[PDB]
Parts: sequence; C-alpha cells; structure tokens
Amino acid sequence: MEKLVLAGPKGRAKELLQSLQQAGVVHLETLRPEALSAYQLSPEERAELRRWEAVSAGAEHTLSLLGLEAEPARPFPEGLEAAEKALSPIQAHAEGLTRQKQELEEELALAQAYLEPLERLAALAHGLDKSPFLRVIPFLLTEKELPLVEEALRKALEDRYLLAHEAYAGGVPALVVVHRKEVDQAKAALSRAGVAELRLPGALGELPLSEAARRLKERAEAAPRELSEVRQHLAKLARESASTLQSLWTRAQDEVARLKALEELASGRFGFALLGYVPVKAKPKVEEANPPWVKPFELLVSFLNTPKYGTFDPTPVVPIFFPFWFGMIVGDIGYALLFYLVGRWLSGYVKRNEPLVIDLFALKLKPPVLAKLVYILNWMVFWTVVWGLIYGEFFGTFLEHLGVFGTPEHPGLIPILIHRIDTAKTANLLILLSVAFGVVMVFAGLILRAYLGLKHRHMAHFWEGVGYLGGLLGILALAASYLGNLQAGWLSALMYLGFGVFLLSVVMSSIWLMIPEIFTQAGHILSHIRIYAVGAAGGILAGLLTDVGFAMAERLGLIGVLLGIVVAGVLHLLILLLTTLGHMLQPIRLIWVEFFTKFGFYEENGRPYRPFKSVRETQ
Amino acid sequence: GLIKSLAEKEKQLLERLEAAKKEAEERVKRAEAEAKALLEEAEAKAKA
Amino acid sequence: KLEAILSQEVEAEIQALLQEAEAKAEAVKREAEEKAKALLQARERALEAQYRAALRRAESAG
Repeated sequence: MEKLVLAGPKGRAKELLQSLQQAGVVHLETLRPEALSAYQLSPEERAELRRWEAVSAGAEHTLSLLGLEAEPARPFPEGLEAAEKALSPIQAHAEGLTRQKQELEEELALAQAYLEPLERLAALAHGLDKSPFLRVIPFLLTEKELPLVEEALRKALEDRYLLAHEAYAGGVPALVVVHRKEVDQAKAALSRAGVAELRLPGALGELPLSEAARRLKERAEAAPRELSEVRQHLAKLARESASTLQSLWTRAQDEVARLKALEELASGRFGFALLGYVPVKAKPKVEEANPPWVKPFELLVSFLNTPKYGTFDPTPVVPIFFPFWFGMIVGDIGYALLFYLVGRWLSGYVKRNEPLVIDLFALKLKPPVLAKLVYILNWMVFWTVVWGLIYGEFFGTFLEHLGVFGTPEHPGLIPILIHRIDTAKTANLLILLSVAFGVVMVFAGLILRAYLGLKHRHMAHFWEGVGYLGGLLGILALAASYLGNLQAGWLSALMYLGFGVFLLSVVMSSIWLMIPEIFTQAGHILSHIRIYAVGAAGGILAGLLTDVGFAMAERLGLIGVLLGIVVAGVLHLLILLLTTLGHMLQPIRLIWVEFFTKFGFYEENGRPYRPFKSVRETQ
Repeated sequence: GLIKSLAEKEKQLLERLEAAKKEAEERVKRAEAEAKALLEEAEAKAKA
Repeated sequence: KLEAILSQEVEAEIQALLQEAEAKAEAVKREAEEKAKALLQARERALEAQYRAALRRAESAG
C-alpha cells in the first residue's frame, strides 16, 4: 500500500477522523508531535524543494516579460530534468529580446530629444570641430540667458572669441568657438553665469559634433522600425509558449507545497496528526469524498460541516437580508424602472465598457477567475432587481388610486405630478410595518446567544446573554406608552417596571465588573429598530427625489414637460445611485451588530473566518 | 492521543537496528578468526 | 496496516547492506588465500634452489 500522512486541529480530532475514515483512508492511528520529529527533510529533499522554487519563480520571471501573467489550475506532470529543459531556451530567448528592446527604447528617447540641437550646433561650426587650431564648446541657452552669457564671455575673452547661435523653436543652442589654450578661460566664463557644457551619453558625446549629429538623425529613423520587429518576435513567442510556462508554474508550485507540508508536519506544527494507509485504488477516492433560497444554501453546506465554537450555522443570515434588501428598491417612474435595465448587463454581457470584454466568456474588470465565481452573486443581484420591481407596485399602492389620493395612474400631461406618499398616516404605518422585522431579529440573535453558552459550556456567556434580552421587552414596553399613550400601552406600563428588573438580574449572577456597559447592550437593541425604520423611510425618500427628475418640475405640467425634465433627470441618476447604494449596505450593517457579537454566530472581536460581506461576495 | 501507535513502531525499529549491529559484529569476528587460522597453517607448513 | 511490516522495509535495506559486506567478507578472504598461497610458492622455489645447490656442491666435493 501507499503510506499517507494527515494533519488537522486538536479541536476537531473526532470530526476529522470520522470524515477521513469514511473517505477512503483506512488504518487511522494518532500521532503526537514527538513522534513526528526526526522525519525532517534530508538535504537531498531540500535540494529538490530549492529547485522546484526556481522553476516556479523562473516561470513568473519569463512569463511576466513576455506579456501578461496568468495562473491556471492546469499543471503538467514532468521531471526535474523535463521542467528545467523546457524553461531554459524560452527564458534565454525572451531575456535577449527584452534587452534589445530596452536599448532601442533608450536610444530613441535621447535621439528624439537631442537631434535638433546637435544638428544646429554641428552646422554652425561645420568642419571646424575636428580641427586642433580651433576649440568648440556646445551649450544650451534660453532667450533669457543669452545676453548674460555673451557679456560674460566678452569681458573674459576680449574680442577674438566667436559666439554664434542658431534656433530650433524655443531657445537657442549656442556655440562659443575659442582658440586652443584659451579653453580654461572660456569655461570659467560659462561657469560664472551658471551655464555648463552639453555632452551626451556614450560614444556620441565624445565624437566631433558633425559625427554625432549625422548619427543621431540616423538612429531616430532606424529605431522605430527595429523596435516594431523585436516586439513582434516577442509577441509570437508568448502566443505559442505562454501556456508551456504556465503549466510548468502550476506543477512546480504543487511540488514546493508538498515538500513544505512535510517540513511543517515534521517540526510538529500540526496538533492532531494521523497515519494511515490507502491501497492504490482508494487514492483518488479519498480526495473525492426556487433558486434564490436553494442556490446559496448548497455552497453554505461546506461551512455547515466545519464548526469552530459553540456557534450554530452562519446560514440564518441569508433570509434576514432578503426582504429588507428588496425593499430599498421601491421606485416605479425612474428609479426602480431604470434600475431594471442595470440587472441585465451583469447577468448578460456588455461591450460598452473597455476593461470589461464579454461576460458570457468570463471577462470583466475583475480577474477572469473571480468573474466566474461571482456568477452566483450576479444572479443574486438579478433576483433582488426582480423582486424590487414588485415592491415598486407595493409603493404604488400608496401613490396611485383614482379617488383616495389626488394623483391618477398616469396623468395625460406627464406621468407623475406630485407624490401622494406625503400623507402623514401613510408614512407612519410603513415605518412601523418595517420595525416589526427588526424586533424579530433581536429575539433570534439573543436566543441563539444563550444556546451558545449552554453548548459551549461557559456559564458566564449564558447568564449575560439571557439577561440582555429582558431589556428589549422594556424598550418596546416603554415605546407603546408613547405610540398609544394611555389609549394603548396601559397593558405594559406595569410590566415595564418589572422588565427592567430582568435586564440586570441574570447579568449579576455572572457578577460582571462593568455594570454601565450594559448601556451599550441596549444600544444594540435600539439600532435594529432605527435601521429598519431608515430602511423604509430612507427607501421612500429615494422615490421622492425622482419628483424633480422624471416628474413635474417645469411649468404647471403640460405635454412638453415629459421631454424637458430629462435634462435634470440624467444629471440626477448618478447622484440617486450613490445614495441608494448607501442604503443597501444597511442589511450587512444590521447583520454585523449581531454577527460579530457572537449571537449564535462564529465571530467575536477578530478570529479567522470571514465577515458574511465577503462570503456573500461570491454567493 | 493514541501513544500506542508511536510507541510500538519505535521499539520495533530499535530491534531492527540492534539486529543489524548483531550480524555485522558476529561476522567481522569470524573473518578475522578464519584468516588468523589459515596463516597459522601456512606457518606450520612453511617450517615443515 | 504497516507497523510491524513498517519495520520490514528497513529490514531489507539493512539486509542489502549486510550482504554487500558479506560480499566483501568473501573478497577479503580471496586476496588472503591468494596471499598465504604465494608465500609458499616463494617458499617452494627458494628451497628447491637450496637443494639444487646442496647436491651440486656435494658432487664437486665428491
């Protein structure tokens, strides 16, 4: 049989063992870390690992040069010998092509800059730059500097110096021509003004001007043609063999990871460890073992199966999000109506963007792999837009009517004149309807919170978690005495007094050394109420901006207003989007009050495992 | 957890290694005794 | 499972070794037989010479 080595954590010893036991692997026996010692890699093993890293790196190097890097999930099993022989010709060829290319590009950059001055300068003293009798010194002057330089030279060098200049479109390249042995004096004069000698890089700088000028003119013409070719040969090599490198990269990487695995396990850096045996047949088999609701749930099953604390499933989160999330969309005239269209561009395809190619083949701004992952997300968006179109007629219950309100289904001048969601009675009930769901979520998090300390068997969490839920009851009690006054809520004016005893009476049994801090527990209650209220009311506000964007905001309303309002409407669209996206972050802002405060959830101030925001990114 | 696994291979591995030392020693001793005795006869014969 | 069997994969490498050194404990003995033997070929010829010499002397004396 094949020997196989296993690791896991101490906490899941039994759950890991049961799963492995089932999977294919048989003869599972535990091993403590002292047993794992002395099975650290021999020097030969470390040399294979070093070499596997070179191949990994070496591909990253070749593949980056050649063009773009792409990491596939497709390796190609090969030897040490096979992978290194593959890599050596292409890296060599490509290294060589990129070097030419850099030299070609630097030469162009200098030649493009300095051809016109050197031409001018060479011309001025033509055939007198290679004479010993006369000395030439080139230098650049701006219009501003030219008088100063001339004065300085003239006093220094009398009237037996020659200052000539010729233009080039902007300043003047100037040449001063002086006798041999009058060089020091000539220089000294330039140095006092702050002007210094122009010399180019390499052989050209050192060559007579006439040679330097002829050659620069030649390099500017030649380079762009040769650059084109080198870039072409390099493109072909990527095109044909970018895959070869990518497949070496993946394979090489798998071997590096395997040998690293054995060095870690060997130093007794995994707490629960197993040894077992699999026949050759069993070896694959071990590795082997309404859409809105079902679809995200089947991917979440992978997190059902790995618990980490006294926590329960992270799955209650998704159906709390959905009603509240759909009800941020409530327009029906140029808000939800426009947004319908948006859905199709993410769940179909567009080419009206540049960084985004065709979505149907998985090509977006986001990385090509990430884009294939967020298909599910894009669907979950599509389901949100769809349901929002329905809750846009729910809103139009409170608008449209031919007798209850003073605005028809569609007036014949312009659709929508004045909104009729400005009735006082109508706004309050839609806010109070919304509040009721926030309350349901307060009970559900703290009831699980208690069950958490019961099955994690820390009484200090149980006791604190039970007590805080008493305060909700007081909070609601007190509200009723003010929402109904004494006409209603005189059925909770006496229970409230005792509701207050419950908040503190269980919490004190754990003692606790910050009694004030209970104020902040009451803060969390309050938020679920305010956020659901903001979710309705701020949602409704979204619609009331659309008054002046695709509704009467010109004349008294008339036929012309229909096609006149669209001036302001388009300008209004980007403004509208930004504030309504702000509301859609409320579901997650709500979730995190409870989730990261260990209300039947994994998190509690830090600790591995993602925020649900990132989970839902892909699901 | 199970100390049984790692104990019972260690003390079977220790025996395998001791048994390697055994037949290495019980051989080198012999080879020298044989060579000692061959040449003894080659002294016994040479003088005779 | 391999546990007791785990030990037979070593006892097979460390049996390869012990046979390679019983393939040297044979080579050593070969060379030592070819040595012991050659010390008596020299013994044979030198005595033969001293017996050829002793009878030749005793003839010239006679």
